[PDB]
Amino acid sequence: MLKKKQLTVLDLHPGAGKTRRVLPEIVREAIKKRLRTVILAPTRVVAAEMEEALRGLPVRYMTTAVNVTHSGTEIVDLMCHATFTSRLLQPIRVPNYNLNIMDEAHFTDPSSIAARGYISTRVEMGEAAAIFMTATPPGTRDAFPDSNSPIMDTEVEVPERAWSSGFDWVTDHSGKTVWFVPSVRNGNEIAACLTKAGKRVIQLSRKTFETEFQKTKNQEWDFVITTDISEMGANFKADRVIDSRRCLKPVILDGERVILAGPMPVTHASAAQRRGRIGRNPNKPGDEYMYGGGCAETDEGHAHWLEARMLLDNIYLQDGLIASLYRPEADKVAAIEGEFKLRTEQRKTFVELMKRGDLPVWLAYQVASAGITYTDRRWCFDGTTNNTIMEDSVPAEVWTKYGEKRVLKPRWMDARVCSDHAALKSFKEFAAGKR
Ligand SMILES: CNC1(C(N)=O)CCCC1
Repeated sequence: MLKKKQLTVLDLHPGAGKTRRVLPEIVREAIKKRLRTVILAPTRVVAAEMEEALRGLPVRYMTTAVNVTHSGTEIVDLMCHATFTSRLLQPIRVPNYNLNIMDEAHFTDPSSIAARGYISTRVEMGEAAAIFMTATPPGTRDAFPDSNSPIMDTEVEVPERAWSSGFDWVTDHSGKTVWFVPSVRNGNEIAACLTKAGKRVIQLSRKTFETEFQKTKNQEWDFVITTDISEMGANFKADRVIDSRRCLKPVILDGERVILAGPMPVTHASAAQRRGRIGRNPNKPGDEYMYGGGCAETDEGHAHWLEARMLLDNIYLQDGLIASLYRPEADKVAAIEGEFKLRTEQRKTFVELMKRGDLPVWLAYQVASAGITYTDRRWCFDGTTNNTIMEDSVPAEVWTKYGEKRVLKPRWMDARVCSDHAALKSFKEFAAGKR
């Protein structure tokens, strides 16, 4: 594995021990061989779990998720996928790591795809080694991989709205359920229905994950209602998964707007990871996987792969050379390598609109490539009427930085800025000049 020019896919089944057994063996070998190593965790929760598995090994934790006094002699760095890609885009020197280890390497957020493209390009150049750890590599067609213990797989109609009748099996259960929903708003309605039926419900999504995930350890619960973020190494002491088998697909329409299409079927990889939350205890056979639809390759034409190209076009590799997407995920949506490469000041604007602005990649790119500076928010108000953002069926309004009350009507409409109440609140603060 550890030889220059090798990319290894470590594709042991979910719960096989990639994170807690194999990763420390890899790191000890890497240290013996004096390999400057990076370990990429998908989330702060996984970063903290890795610290427990690696405790006693000299690892530099480049995350506030871990409170450790570093020796300053570590040659192994650990950070999140997003942090790696962020530091590559910033005017900060990222070491040319000899060994690049990506845990939960199926993650399809743009920064994870971009990190795989950068790393796989360095390996192809003959510069580095890489290990991608995941039960479900890109293009897997198996939604039912092996598990530590037998799983009961059942195809069943799964509610996606509040219900009064016809789904007794949902609430008759006396254990712990992880339920994958396609969106925060859909989980909100299911969670309210379960809470009314007397259940204890925890909701997880990207923006809430570190904080809310701790509740799954610190309090008794009957249901976790989660988006797809729990596919990325989230472990639960559960005995059932309920899987809508649905997700939202961001889609760029006519190069000019992003919609959240669907809900529509998950990929096989997503279905396998959702299912893979259970069957993990070799002493507890018969965990249940209830699934409410089929799989499809909904990663084709999905905006994240075009967003990953926007990121990689703006990462220095060598002269004007541009890192390719990792080959198995490289031909999922039309892109021309280099088409999104920005001149120095526009690139800085692009980076800040993502880092400080918290805007989606695609929307950051539209603003930066238009020659708009980071603090110029006039574009948030000068779009067509059909780009009016709505709040409870009325046009959303903010006070501009000038003190003027204006309707929020962005020049470029990206549905992710108002996917839920928290997103809309954040975008209103942005439009107002508050960050
Ligand atoms: C730059 N990548 C390609 C794409 N996704 O359009 C070019 C055709 C093959 C893959």
